[PDB]
Formats: sequence, structure tokens, C-alpha cells
Amino acid sequence: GMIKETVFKSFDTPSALEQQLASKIASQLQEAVDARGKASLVVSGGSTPLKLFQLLSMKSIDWSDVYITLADERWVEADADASNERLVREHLLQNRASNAKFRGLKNMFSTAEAGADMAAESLSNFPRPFDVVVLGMGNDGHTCSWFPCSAELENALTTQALCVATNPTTAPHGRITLSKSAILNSRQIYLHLVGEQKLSVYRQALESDDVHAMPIRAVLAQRKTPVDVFWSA
Repeated sequence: GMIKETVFKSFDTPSALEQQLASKIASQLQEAVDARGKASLVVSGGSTPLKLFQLLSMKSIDWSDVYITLADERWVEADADASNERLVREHLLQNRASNAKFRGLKNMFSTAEAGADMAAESLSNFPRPFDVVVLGMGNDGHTCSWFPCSAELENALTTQALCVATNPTTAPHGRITLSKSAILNSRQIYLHLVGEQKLSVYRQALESDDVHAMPIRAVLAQRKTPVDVFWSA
């Protein structure tokens, strides 16, 4: 049925959202470094997080003890327009966060299917559970590269591998994605949304726990891992 338990934080402006979200993430990463010696952060791509990344890059925490990776990646060169790694390197891995330990998902294999196993092994060393995961949501209800238009959705939702390939039919590029099992083996998830359309889609997502229609529900419907939704018009 519908999803009834939520934690929802709204803000005047995207800048107010970012300022707060950057502070919460930085605090949680530093508390993880304090507790365990190394922390792990998963971030998502797109235009939504770019200012957040800029703000995070200036936070004075032990960045060199933070391991960072991507929720998903387009199977394109890491300097291409469509690369999430390119956006992360330009905007996050700057300033104080220059010092962090980033690993992307793209590798030399010609397809995500062929590269997935190498990608999964390259992360086997990240601190898990992940300390902080930052997600987005598409207007179709997708998150990561868990797309309702892809044949590989059930695999993404049920595999124990850390990452798998997916091939959306309603969005461009072969994809690699972290799996549900990987994303939910985390301490804190943030869902970062902007604008009235995304708010409408989020409300639609709460109408049910049918993950195959809107895969963001796999994150919203569960009760073990805290999820805080940050939104501004």
C-alpha cells in the first residue's frame, strides 16, 4: 500500500537546502572518520547536486580519510558530457575535498556488462556500510540507474553484487549502477529534490510500494536505513 512513514525537510531556496545538507553530510562523514578511521560517501549525478558539491568541497573535515564513489554512471568516457565522474571531479573533488579518495565506476571495458565485475571489485575495499548516500529521483521515479524501463531492474533490486549493468529504454547510455543491496547497506540516505514537478513525483512515489513502477520506492518504503528528503521549490 501507500508509504506512510517519511522524514521530509523543506527550505525557502535551493541555497538554504544546500547549505544545511552540506553541513549535515560533512558532520556525518567526520563522525564516521572519528569512529572508524575512514568514512565512505556515495553521490549521485545530474545538475541538481552541483552547488551542494561546491559547498561540500569547502567543508573542513578529514577529507583524506573519506572514500567517495558514484551511485551510478553512464558508460561513456570519464571526460564526456554525460559522465557523472566528470561532474564529481569538476565540482566536488576541489578545495578541501581535493584530499578525498574517489573511485569512479567507468573502466576500459567497452560495455557496462563487461565492466561491471571489475567495477564491483574496485569498491570491495570501501568502508561498508556506506556512511552517507546522496540520491536523486527522476520524473519517472527512477533512482541510481534503477530504471522501470530496463530489463535489468529486478537484478539491480535483488543482486548481492555491489554493482550491475542496466540499459534503460527511456533514457540514453548504457549504465552501471550500485545495487539496492549496496545502497541500503548504509547508515544514512539523503534524497535531494528541487522544484514543483519533483515534489509532485515524490508524492506519487508515496502512493504505493510498487518498486517496479517507481524504483525510488525501494528506498522510501523500507524502515531500516534512515532516509531524509530535502526539498525546495
